[PDB]
Amino acid sequence: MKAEVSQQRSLLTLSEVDAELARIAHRGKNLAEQKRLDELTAQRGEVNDRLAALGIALEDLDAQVAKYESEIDSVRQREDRDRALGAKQVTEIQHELETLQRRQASLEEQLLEVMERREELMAERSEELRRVDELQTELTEAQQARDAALVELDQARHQCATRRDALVNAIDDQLVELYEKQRARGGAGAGPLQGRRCGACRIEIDRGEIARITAAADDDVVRCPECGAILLR
Ligand SMILES: [Zn+2]
Repeated sequence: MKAEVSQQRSLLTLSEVDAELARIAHRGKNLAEQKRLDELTAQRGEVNDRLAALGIALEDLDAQVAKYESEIDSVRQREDRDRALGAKQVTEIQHELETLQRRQASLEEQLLEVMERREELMAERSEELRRVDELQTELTEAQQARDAALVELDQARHQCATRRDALVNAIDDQLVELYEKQRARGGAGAGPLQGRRCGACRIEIDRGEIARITAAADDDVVRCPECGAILLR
C-alpha cells in the first residue's frame, strides 16, 4: 500500500489531535475541581449527620421538659384546688400539702437539670449550623468551578473536534480507514519513527526489520511490527 507523503504528515497531526482529545476526556473524569467538591460534600454530610443526631437528643429533652412541666402543673393544680378549704379533716390536707410541696421541689430539680442540658445542646447545634453554612457556601463555589472547568474542557474538545474533522477530509479514506482499524486494536493507530523506537507502543524495533523500514519509498506506508501502528518518518 502507498499514500502521498503530504497526507501522511496530515495523519501524524491527526494522531496528535486524537491523543489530545484522549487527555481531554481523561481530564474530564479526573478533575481537581471535582476532587475538591467531593471533599466539601463529604464534610458537609458530616455536619448534617451531627445536626441530625443533635435533633434526636433535643427531641428527647423537649419531651422531658414537656413531661416535667406537665407533672408540676398537676401538682400545682392539686395544690391550688386543695387550697380552697371540717377542721378535723383540715390537718389531713396540711400533711398532704407538705408532701406535695416536696414533690414539686424534687421535680423542679430534675427540670432545671434537663433545661441546662437543652441549653447546652442548642448552643452546640448553633455552632454546627454556622459550620455547615460556611461549608455550603464554598461548596457552591467548588460547584461553580467544577462546572466552569467542564465548559472549558468541552470548549477545547470542540475545537479539536473541528480540527480533526478537517484532517480526515484531507486524507484518502483508504488511509483513514486503516488508522481506525489499528485504533480498534487499542493502539495509537499512527506514530512517528523516533530513531529505532516506535512512537506508539514505545518498543525498541529490532535491527532486522528497521533495515527494511529505512529502505521503503516515501509514498510507501509502514506499520510497527509489534503493535501495527502506521509508522511515519
Ligand atoms: Zn509500534
